[PDB]
Amino acid sequence: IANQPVVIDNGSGVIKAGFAGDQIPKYCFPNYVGRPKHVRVMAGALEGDIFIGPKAEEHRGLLSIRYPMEHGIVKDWNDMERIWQYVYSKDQLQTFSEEHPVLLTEAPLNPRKNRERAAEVFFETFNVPALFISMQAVLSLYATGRTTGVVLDSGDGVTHAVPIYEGFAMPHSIMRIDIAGRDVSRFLRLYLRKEGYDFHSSSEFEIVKAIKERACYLSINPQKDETLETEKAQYYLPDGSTIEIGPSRFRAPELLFRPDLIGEESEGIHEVLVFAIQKSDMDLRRTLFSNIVLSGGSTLFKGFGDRLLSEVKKLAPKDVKIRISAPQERLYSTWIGGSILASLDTFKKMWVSKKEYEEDGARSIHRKTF
Amino acid sequence: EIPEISLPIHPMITNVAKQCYERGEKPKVTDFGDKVEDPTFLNQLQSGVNRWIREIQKVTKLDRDPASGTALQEISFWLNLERALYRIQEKRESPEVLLTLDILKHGKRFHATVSFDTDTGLKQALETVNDYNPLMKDFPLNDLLSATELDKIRQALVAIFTHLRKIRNTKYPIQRALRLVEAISRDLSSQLLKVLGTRKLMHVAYEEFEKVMVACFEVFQTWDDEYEKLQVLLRDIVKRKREENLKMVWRINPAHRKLQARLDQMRKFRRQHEQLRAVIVRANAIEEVNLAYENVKEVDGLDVSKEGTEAWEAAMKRYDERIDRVETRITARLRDQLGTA
Ligand SMILES: Nc1ncnc2c1ncn2[C@@H]1O[C@H](COP(=O)(O)OP(=O)(O)O)[C@@H](O)[C@H]1O
Repeated sequence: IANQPVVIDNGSGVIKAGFAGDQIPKYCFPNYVGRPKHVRVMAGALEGDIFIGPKAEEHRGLLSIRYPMEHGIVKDWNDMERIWQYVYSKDQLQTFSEEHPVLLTEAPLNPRKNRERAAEVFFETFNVPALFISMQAVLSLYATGRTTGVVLDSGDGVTHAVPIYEGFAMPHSIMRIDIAGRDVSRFLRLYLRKEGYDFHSSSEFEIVKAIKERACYLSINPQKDETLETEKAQYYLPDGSTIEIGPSRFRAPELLFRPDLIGEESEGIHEVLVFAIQKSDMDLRRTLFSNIVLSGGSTLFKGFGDRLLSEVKKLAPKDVKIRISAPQERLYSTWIGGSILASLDTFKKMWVSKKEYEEDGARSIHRKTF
Repeated sequence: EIPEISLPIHPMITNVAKQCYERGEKPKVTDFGDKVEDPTFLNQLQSGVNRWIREIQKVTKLDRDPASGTALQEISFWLNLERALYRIQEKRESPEVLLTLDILKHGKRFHATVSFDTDTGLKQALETVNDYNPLMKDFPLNDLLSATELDKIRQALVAIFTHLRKIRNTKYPIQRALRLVEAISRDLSSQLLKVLGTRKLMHVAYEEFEKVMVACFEVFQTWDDEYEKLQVLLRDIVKRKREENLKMVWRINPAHRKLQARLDQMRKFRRQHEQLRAVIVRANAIEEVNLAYENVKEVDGLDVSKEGTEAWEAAMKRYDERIDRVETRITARLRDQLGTA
């Protein structure tokens, strides 16, 4: 028994959290940790070293922003502890980690050590009454209400497709590549350098993310538009300068459909969907093609869904109704799905109790991983 | 004997209801307004409701050994649980507690609301309480309390068991009924202990003692035949319920056979004294055997069982041997008395 389950949606770029039963996540902020770079000289300065959340975003110039999680895998656990601890601070939740069971979203095909050490972190430093690690696609489909269909997500560090059949997420059809939002921003940074504009500071990579979020689009024809000179719209920096982008705005999110530009034998998003559908039972292909759900912030580019339809039509068999849905809460899909899932009475039997974790250990988590 | 713990509510909610009490208005759910859909507010609300669930479960699942204490204690204990669980329902149905529940329902937090009735075992506890509620009211144990005459005990025993006959419709457990029966025999034994105390039985004649003896066996036979009727009663109850093949112990050693066996040994004891003292009256062996008779038997001492065996098995066979050695002469004496001529 506890108060209420807290759905903490992780993400390599933006963490999202709130209590279960909530409508929208009330607490969302970037998943980075910024510590100052300069020298504390004057007294009365910004006290404290590590900053997370709105304060780290505000005084962005001083920090040396780093990410503790990359490609859905935690690289530094200390920064993650401070991030989770920040989630439970007075600025976000104002609660205690002893009276709340925790729903935790997590990307597929990740190492066992993520669930194991993350569970140790929660049940030991936080001592939560109940932890429950789950997928992300299952939650997104629960958020849309329907039940069978694939889920195409592309967050900040991962991207995958999961063919879900009535909740049983088919584990033998989850294609997963590691080319997501942050990497698109990284490649955009490279193209900005090729344009002439240099951005290499860690607290400037964020400006590159801002440019990706408000100045890029997806060309329908990938090559016909490359053979033309666009209008070259400008961009206003926080500094007040001006950057004319040019061709570095459509080729930047082109990476998601062709990771040859980054030099990698992986596949595009369209191939992840088509391979995820084709590596399933032939009796469900039409049902999966009639139900595609997008989620994740990288599915917010202009002309994304339209280009995805064109690509899938080029790869799907002829005269099969393809249908891509795209709800208005792609950033909040996994969190809303967590709010629906954890607010049910079956969640009591679906979690892992603290007592159980102390009895068996990590094997209990891998046992009851679904 | 039963903890009745009230359900505490947050003080600010009490101040709000107090403000509405100054006016006479029903304290609405949306009186808090923005405070309703806030995190710390609902957090504290669930904390209070969660402690309430633990307070209810503190006494609903409570249970003790069915044979612990006397019969009236266990029977009264079930009665206490009945009225106490109704008082828990009283604390559940107050509008203030319902106001907190409305806060959690209006704030879309279904957890504490559904668990307030499901996680609390009060509902099933109250339904089992109601199943045993007529069975516990108007119990004729007082018929057994002031019953000193064995006839009052005969009719009392039959009355109590005929009132207990309503356990066919209320699912009575097996072992519970057997410990119940032994508790009934406990009070039967206690009543009989003081009955033998106020009887002064070690000084009466065999006429009055014979009547009292027959009355004792009357009570015992009412116990045996009516208990077999209760046995057959529970047999058909287990048949109509059709549950399993448990190893149910019917090898009951109650609290009255302990005195019944001593009575039997005294029956044959009086047979020895009957043939002797009733005829011997008819050369000092007459007197001498009554002398040694009373000399080895005048110290029964409130005839409890423990010292009964402890010293009286030796004093008992010693009385037999005192007859014998004392009566040893007559045999060969009779061989004299008549073999000479
Ligand atoms: N309007 C936008 N256009 C393109 N990309 C965006 C936009 N908004 C956010 N993003 C990218 O999407 C990512 C958000 O996905 P995220 O919520 O992190 O998924 P997860 O939380 O599962 O990691 C951010 O890293 C951001 O870079």
